[PDB]
Amino acid sequence: SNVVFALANTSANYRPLAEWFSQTGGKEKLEKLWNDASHHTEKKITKRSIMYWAHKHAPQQYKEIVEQGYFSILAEYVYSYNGMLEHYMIAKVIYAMMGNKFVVDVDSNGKYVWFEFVLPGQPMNQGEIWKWRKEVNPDELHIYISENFSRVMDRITEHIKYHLSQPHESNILNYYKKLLKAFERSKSKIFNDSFKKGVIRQAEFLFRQRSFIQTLDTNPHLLGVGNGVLSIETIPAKLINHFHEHPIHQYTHICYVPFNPENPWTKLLLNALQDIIPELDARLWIMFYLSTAIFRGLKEALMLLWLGGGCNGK
Amino acid sequence: LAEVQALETLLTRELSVFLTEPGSKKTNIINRITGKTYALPSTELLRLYEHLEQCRKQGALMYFLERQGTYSGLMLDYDLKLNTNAVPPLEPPALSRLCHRIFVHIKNSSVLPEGSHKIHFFFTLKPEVVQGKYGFHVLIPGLKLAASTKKSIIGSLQHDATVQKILHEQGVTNPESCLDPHSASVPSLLYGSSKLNHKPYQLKTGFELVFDSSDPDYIPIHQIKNLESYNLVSELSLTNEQGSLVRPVYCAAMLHDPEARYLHKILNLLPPEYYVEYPLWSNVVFALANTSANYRPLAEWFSQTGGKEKLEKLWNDASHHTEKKITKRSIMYWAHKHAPQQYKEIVEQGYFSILAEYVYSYNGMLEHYMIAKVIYAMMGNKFVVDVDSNGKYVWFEFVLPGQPMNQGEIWKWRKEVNPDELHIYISENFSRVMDRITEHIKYHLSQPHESNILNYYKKLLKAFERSKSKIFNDSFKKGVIRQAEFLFRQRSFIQTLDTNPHLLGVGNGVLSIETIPAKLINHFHEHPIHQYTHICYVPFNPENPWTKLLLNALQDIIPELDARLWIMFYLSTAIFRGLKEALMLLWLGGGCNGKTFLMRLVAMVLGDHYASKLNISLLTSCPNSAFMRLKGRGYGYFEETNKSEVLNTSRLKEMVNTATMVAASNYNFIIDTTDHGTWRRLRHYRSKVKKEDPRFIHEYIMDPDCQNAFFSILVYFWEKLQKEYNGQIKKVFCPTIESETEAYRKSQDTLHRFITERVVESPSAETVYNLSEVVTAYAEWYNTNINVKRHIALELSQELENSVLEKYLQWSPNKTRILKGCRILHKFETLQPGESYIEPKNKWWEWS
Repeated sequence: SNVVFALANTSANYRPLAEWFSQTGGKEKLEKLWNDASHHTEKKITKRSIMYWAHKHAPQQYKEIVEQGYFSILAEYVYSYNGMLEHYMIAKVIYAMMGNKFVVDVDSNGKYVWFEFVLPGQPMNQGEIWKWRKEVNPDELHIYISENFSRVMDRITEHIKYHLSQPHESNILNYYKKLLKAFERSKSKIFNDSFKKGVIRQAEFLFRQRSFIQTLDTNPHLLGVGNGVLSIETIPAKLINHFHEHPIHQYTHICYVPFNPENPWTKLLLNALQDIIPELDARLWIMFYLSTAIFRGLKEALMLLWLGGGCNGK
Repeated sequence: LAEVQALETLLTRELSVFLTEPGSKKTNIINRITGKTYALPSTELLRLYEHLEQCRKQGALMYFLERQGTYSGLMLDYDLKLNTNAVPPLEPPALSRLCHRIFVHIKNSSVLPEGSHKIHFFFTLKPEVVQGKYGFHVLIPGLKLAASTKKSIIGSLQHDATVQKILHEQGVTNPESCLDPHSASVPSLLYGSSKLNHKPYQLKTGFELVFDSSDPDYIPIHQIKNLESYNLVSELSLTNEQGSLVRPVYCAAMLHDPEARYLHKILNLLPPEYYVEYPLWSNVVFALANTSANYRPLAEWFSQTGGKEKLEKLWNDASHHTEKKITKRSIMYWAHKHAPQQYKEIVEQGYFSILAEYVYSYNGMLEHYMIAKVIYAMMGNKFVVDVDSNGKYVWFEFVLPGQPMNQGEIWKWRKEVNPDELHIYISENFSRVMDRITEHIKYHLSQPHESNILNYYKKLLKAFERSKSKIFNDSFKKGVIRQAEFLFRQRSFIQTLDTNPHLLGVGNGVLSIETIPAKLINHFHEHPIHQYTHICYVPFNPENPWTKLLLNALQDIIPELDARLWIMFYLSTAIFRGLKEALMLLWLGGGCNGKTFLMRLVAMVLGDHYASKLNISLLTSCPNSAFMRLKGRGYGYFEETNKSEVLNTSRLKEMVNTATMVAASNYNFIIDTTDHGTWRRLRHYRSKVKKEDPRFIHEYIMDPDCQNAFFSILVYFWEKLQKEYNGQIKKVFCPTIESETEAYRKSQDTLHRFITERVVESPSAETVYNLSEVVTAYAEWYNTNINVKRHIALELSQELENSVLEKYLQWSPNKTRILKGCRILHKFETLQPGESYIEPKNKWWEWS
């Protein structure tokens, strides 16, 4: 089901559905046909789910096809227009490059704020590990335009130099020579500050989400913990420790939940918070109400008063 | 152009003195472009011909006709249907034989003079075949013939077997019926002239025929060799007698003014399938009423199943124009659905034509305004701008289903700080038109042209390829957006945004309650609205489980007399945004009743355009924020349970006089003291019950389907109100509300108590009750009934005048406020004779 709501944004999704799920076994999708054309739903996961479902199960072929598509987009953009490259096509290749790492949205004052997804191999603050962080300027994107885009620029240059040393007539040789000269002139522009600022302000229209600010932490069943994302939708804790489409921003640096242990510290806490108060039939409603503080809203409307004791566990 | 300027000066300064009246017989020259008719003497005809000839040699647009009158040269108009779309060869031998046959008929008319005479034949040809349709004119301008003789010669020529053969061998499929039998009488185009659309027929070949009466079998026909040496407008003219080549031989006796711009509407106006119009005849004409010359498009549009001037209605005898209705953007919506492919073809052709004219005007350099002009031609029907409050040019974008939503702004304009979709469209889809222009230029490169033409096209191609990558520049695109901020102006979009009260925004689209039933506009529209509700999602008006349980748990849980429906009717018209009744509901009663369900549900199903949380300090504490929160809204409420018995004035005179105010407070009478004048516009109701039903106040209020069903039944009750009793003032009387109202009214609301109780309406009784007598009676009743306090007679008289007794108060010529048709009750006094005090078996939601 997850793949078909992920590519339900495709207008003709039935053809990829029959292409991928009629696969050993399969047996014509076991004769379900999307469970006889199941009804769509609300804003579920997107193509970033299939984007993420590679890169750790078959990373080599996935990396090869993404590099080939990268080179294909850049080759189309340097072949339609002779040698010069400018802001929007660099922005387009950048959006193809990290469409699953950066978003941008307008929040209050008409300005565009960038949100960056973080990875373990990145300088975080304490606990933003799989959550969107707010950047006043996308510093990582500027760095990636300056350094990592130069690899694809050198790939384009190597392809041009390979096409130059081929046996055809001198007119195509002269066309490739002037194409190489103009592309070499336009190659150093990706290191320019004004060019990179233009590329960023052009990609602000490409990384746009427009459902990000107003749906940021409206989901009450999600917690930003130091290990990542804690989901309490299921009966056990989920502890999302990978890429996800849950668009939360705020976090907690100390939660770090490794499920429920039975080590010395949790046993000490269990012996400390109770067994000092004489409770009747294991009376535990007090800390039971001290739970459900991980729920955001839309709950019961009780209030607890604990004005009792001088030097207690108050 | 110089020669056009010269012709303009000749016509206006000099030949104006020869202007003829419409239908004048003296007319010899007609300028169908200026609509002017002239009788030019031979001297001034020649001067005209010199100017027209100079204009012809420079390819200038001319539409001059000469009138043949009763005695002039012969013209033959051939309208050919061809085998193919190839220009027929029409080489000299075929045309030579045509001349001979034409001459045989002239000779057979018996009108030729004796002796030796030259007559010249000229063949002018339609420049191209269009759908197998082709044409030529045969001009014999020098051979001066009677109109009757021309008609006779034309009659004979139609039946000529040799002519039919020649035409057949040229590929003509209508050789029997291609010669216009009115060739003798029609006004004849001057050489170089033609319907501005038609490219002027071109002179291919001319022939000199010599006839000699003494030697009738010798009829030499030879091509004329030095045609270019002569003034061809002059020589080819049927009415000219002062040609150099053509010497007379005397025989015996409008375009709907497109101005190269308005062709777009007539191209997109023919292949709509709106040929039958029961309401659409007014619709299209009010759509294109923005054009002052709309009569010609109206006449062109009507002429397509018959109608006969719509049974001689003639726009209902020239119907005038009114306030601004739907606009030009509707006709592209009236296209693109009946026939989308031809609409897309002509629209892309228009885009390519605009960009090609801008490229060819300024060779390769594309600047901001040309890009903005093509962009405005691209989505003039999707983006608007305005200068709303601070001088900023805010943008509004129309949305379509194939688009990233917000949640439910699906057919309404959304405010955009930057036109992100326009920024995408400038680089992505406009590059397709860039490739179209480059492929057109490269197609023109692969043509057998001369060297300088190829050099000009090569430098144009290199300049355009240099300028093609500029559409991806962020600075250039920012300048293009800033330039298009002037083309995309609307001048009234912000001012008229939510002004329409008969129209609302819903999750499905736009709900129109202008008509008796709900419309639910779920397509393109010209209504300029921005505010929306994200949880209405109007599901028409069904009978499913959710609406059934809503109707079951909504009514028949509160008591009513004869199924009183006033509470839902006043809870209806909250979807009305202005100009409603000035009432104010008092639902102060109950603590565990359906108030927190029903009133908060009316609040919740509706959205930002009205959801009012005015608190007690905003209604009782001593236009900053009083009804600024009610500005442009249609629902207000004051849900309060914090006790705080407070004042019952300083606001409600202007708070009710777009409101539908509902006041919810504690069961006890919190707000109590008000006088008359703003007294009848307050209705009180108390919930009798509080099954308690605690489940419905928590979880099904937030259920989207329950809110959809509740909006559906609110629309149902609005429709019922405008069907049965249009207006809350003349609503069918219900004794519960009025009594509960009077209950509060009597309950310390006002002196009402004495006003109608101690004071009795005894018409017959002619007892005189002075104002001071009423004041003393009020003092005695208050002292013996409620409490002891000193009284001031003046203010009591002022309060008594403003009370309900203004009906019994008369400003007679005696000029007094005494009573004449009422009676009073003293202590232990009762009513006297002649004195008066002052369920369907089916469901409840059906018609009553």
